[PDB]
Amino acid sequence: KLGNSMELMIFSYNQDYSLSNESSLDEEGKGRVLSRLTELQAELSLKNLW
Repeated sequence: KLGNSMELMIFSYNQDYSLSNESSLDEEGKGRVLSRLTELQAELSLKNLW
């Protein structure tokens, strides 16, 4: 859909990540992103809203 106009930064709630260039973002932010994603997933299931 986007061709090669933009670089892609894809993150999933099941810890699967996909970057077109890894040297864009270091494993610091990478982990911070996947932390929040799973934190919200567990938070939503805890209060029955997932």
